[PDB]
Amino acid sequence: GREFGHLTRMRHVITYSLSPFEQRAFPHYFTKGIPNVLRRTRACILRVAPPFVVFYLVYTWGTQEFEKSKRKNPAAYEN
Amino acid sequence: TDLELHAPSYPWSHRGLLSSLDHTSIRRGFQVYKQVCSSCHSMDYVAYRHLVGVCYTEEEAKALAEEVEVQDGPNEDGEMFMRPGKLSDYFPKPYPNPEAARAANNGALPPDLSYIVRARHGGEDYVFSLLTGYCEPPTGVSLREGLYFNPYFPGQAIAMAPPIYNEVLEFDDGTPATMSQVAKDVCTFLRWASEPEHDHRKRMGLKMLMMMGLLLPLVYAMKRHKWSVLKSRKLAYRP
Amino acid sequence: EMFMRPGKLSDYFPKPYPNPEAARAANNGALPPDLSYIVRARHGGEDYVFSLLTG
Amino acid sequence: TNIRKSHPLMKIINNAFIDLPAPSNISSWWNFGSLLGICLILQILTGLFLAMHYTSDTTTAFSSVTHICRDVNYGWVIRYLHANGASMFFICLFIHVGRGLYYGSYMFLETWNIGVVLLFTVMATAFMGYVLPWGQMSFWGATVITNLLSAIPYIGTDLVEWIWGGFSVDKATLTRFFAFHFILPFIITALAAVHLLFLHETGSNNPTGISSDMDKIPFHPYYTIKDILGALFMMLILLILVLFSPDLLGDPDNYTPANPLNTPPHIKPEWYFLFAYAILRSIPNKLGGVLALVASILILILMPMLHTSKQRSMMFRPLSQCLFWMLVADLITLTWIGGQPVEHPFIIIGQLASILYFLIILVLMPITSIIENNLLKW
Amino acid sequence: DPLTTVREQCEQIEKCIKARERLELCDQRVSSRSQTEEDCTEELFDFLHARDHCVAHKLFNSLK
Ligand code: HEC
Ligand code: HEM
Ligand code: HEM
Repeated sequence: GREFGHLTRMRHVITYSLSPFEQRAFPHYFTKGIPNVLRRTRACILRVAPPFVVFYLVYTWGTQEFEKSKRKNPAAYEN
Repeated sequence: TDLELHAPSYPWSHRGLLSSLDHTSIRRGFQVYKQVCSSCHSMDYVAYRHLVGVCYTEEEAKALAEEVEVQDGPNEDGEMFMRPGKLSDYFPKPYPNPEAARAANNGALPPDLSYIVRARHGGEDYVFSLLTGYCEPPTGVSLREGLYFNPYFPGQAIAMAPPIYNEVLEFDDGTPATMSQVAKDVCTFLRWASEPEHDHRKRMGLKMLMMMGLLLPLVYAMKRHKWSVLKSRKLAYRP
Repeated sequence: EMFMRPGKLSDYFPKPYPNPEAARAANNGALPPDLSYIVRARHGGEDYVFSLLTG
Repeated sequence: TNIRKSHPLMKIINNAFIDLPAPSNISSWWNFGSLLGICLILQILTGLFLAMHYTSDTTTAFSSVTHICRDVNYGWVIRYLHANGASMFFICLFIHVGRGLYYGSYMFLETWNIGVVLLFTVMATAFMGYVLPWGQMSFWGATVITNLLSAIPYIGTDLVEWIWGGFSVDKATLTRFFAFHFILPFIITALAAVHLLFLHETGSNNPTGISSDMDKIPFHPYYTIKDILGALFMMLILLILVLFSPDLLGDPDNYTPANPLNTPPHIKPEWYFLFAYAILRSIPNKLGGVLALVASILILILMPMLHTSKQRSMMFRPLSQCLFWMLVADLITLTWIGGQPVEHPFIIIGQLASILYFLIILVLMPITSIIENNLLKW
Repeated sequence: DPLTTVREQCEQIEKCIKARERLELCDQRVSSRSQTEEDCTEELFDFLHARDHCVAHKLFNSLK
């Protein structure tokens, strides 16, 4: 009982629009795609990376240390 | 609490994405398997019908099964009688049962080589290494009387009395039979036996990309049409 | 293998011939009917067999 | 007159798909859930052409799959689609869930609670029928999981033997596990038909967190095409994985036919459980350990009422966005731990993840949502 | 026969020679005593890796 007749109430506003057949669908895709990514990646490259960055360190530390005490046990296997 | 020897990599002739199988190596590996090594494993899942499209021609193929005659099943007036053999039958087993196999070869069963390739961490490369790099045992290490030193084994020793070396066989095609070449032909045969759908796979995997890779750039365009009604509106306010 | 065992609780009613095809050899080419369902597989029933015997 | 609005069958589908008010900013992320539906119809369909052939004979089971992946037309394709098309149905789940912990999507109490049940049912069918290819990994994981539920002080002795039909895996077990696969599946589909009944009557969401009844566009021509486009994009990756490198996501230890005479050396399940198996063995005390294993799918119903912010979604909450990315990295280190033998730091380190999956969303997230309420005066 | 030749040629590199000196030094250590913990379990692996790394490249080329 919440179809397109009865919802919120609004007043004094206006909007315009064309058709699709009187326009082209590629307005400078090449020369506007790159700047958007350039401006937005900077903002959230800092918000997804640093949490993930402290796993590379612990993983490499553990891997190389275990490799030592598996491939180089005869170092401390003193005769 | 010990080490292991991870096999290297080789530029195998079938290693690519869009490559194939040399269909002359498998043919020559079949004789190697039969004459040299075909005693210690079962090869049960591979019948005599599976080589006609790979290695031999049919009238060339029937004469192989005839030589090895096997017991047949019970029937009236001559149950369990000998018979020449037919195409369908599976590769004749060497041994009666688990107990005789254990007794004859130091209580350790010999694995049946039908999934021996897929079930090894590594694969065809590890198989090629294990059959070349044997070495004499080091100093100060004890070993069993029936055990022979091998550095590719987790136990570093296995009951495999070396079965492969130079000029144990004769390649009928006119090839100077060196240990490396025969081992290579054997490995190329064995992987194919472990998974024959290689050659019929990489072709539909190619007639999938070309067809899709041009229909999908269509759907995009019909999309753009529809969503291009709504990205062109202006929205002003006047109280 | 192919040796003989005394037999235990599990084992089934021993079958006479090596194969049923031996039956036509000795019994004039008339394979004897099995006797597990002979009761239910007949009009009559357990009174058809009885009337067969004394007849 | 208008047949689309007076027929008894087409009122139902016009009101449900063709003509429902929908927002207009929805992120692609609102995309994935439909994909799951595509997966659901494909796992059922491909999975009946295996129970046609398979034989619940304890010394006939393993050779069955071995003859199907050789013997019949195109069976090598279908086996692998069934083994790989659920490595991805489990891909979908972690995205459709994690988003609802970004765009405040739990305030739908009714929708949210008929969820977790489905999570439990789907997660259990795969284990319940990855033990009947009948191989060593299948038997030797079955034994290990079985011996835990038997550590209940008075529960354990009796329940364990009812599923075996004896003392150990025989003809009496494979038969009733193959009983299980058939029925969990059909039952699950009906819970999915009810998830959506709730959805009608609140409408969808939008990635800002503000009710927009002002500007709702239809769900014909727009959502219909966007959906079809992305869906015919899941069939690129699925088929490239299966028909180029199938053997990549598995293990080479369901090939030696099942025996009690061997025992696998480095047993470990497939990737997508090793998370709810790394808590388990991380701690001593078997009776307790089973309890900490299910603390997790029920940690979730406890998180609609720990909410302590004034706004919905993280888009306008730049300080909480830090804590949401130390949750997923936690679940990635915790999956690197599990499938690997026990050494010196593995025990100490896997431990931290177990301590933290709980300290992040039990203490921290309800106490760090006020430090910022105090900053915008609500 | 090609393989023995190529193994000979691939022995002369720095890795293999510095591995062989280590191996024979360890064997000099071990041969003097009998209860010692040392076999050739470790340096021999170094020798094999040093050989095989280089051997694996040019071997398949020398085929007919
Ligand atoms: C001397 C008889 C004999 C010959 C000839 C023989 N094998 Fe074996 N092989 C055995 C026995 C016995 C074992 C079991 C070793 C054990 O488990 O102790 C075995 C085991 C193996 C293994 C080890 C499998 C594993 O799990 O490590 C491989 C590999 C193998 N054989 C390959 C071959 C191939 C290929 C051939 C043909 C070129 C061959 N052998 C010829 C007797 C033989
Ligand atoms: C949510 C739905 C389902 C999931 C997630 C699922 C999962 C699985 C998995 C992972 C396997 C392992 C197969 C292998 O490793 O080779 C399997 C096997 C099997 N499933 Fe399903 N399954 C589902 C539905 C069904 C249904 C509905 C049926 C029958 C009505 C079914 C019948 C079978 C059979 C017979 C096998 C064994 C065949 C074989 O191993 O090749 N499954 N299932
Ligand atoms: C077989 C399992 C599942 C299926 C088929 C499924 C399917 C769906 C579908 C079709 C939607 C609506 C379409 C959309 O929002 O994109 C949806 C929404 C939702 N689902 Fe599920 N789901 C499943 C499991 C789960 C699980 C495990 C949860 C865990 C909480 C969950 C929670 C939700 C929530 C909160 C929404 C609301 C989406 C919104 O923000 O509007 N579902 N699901």
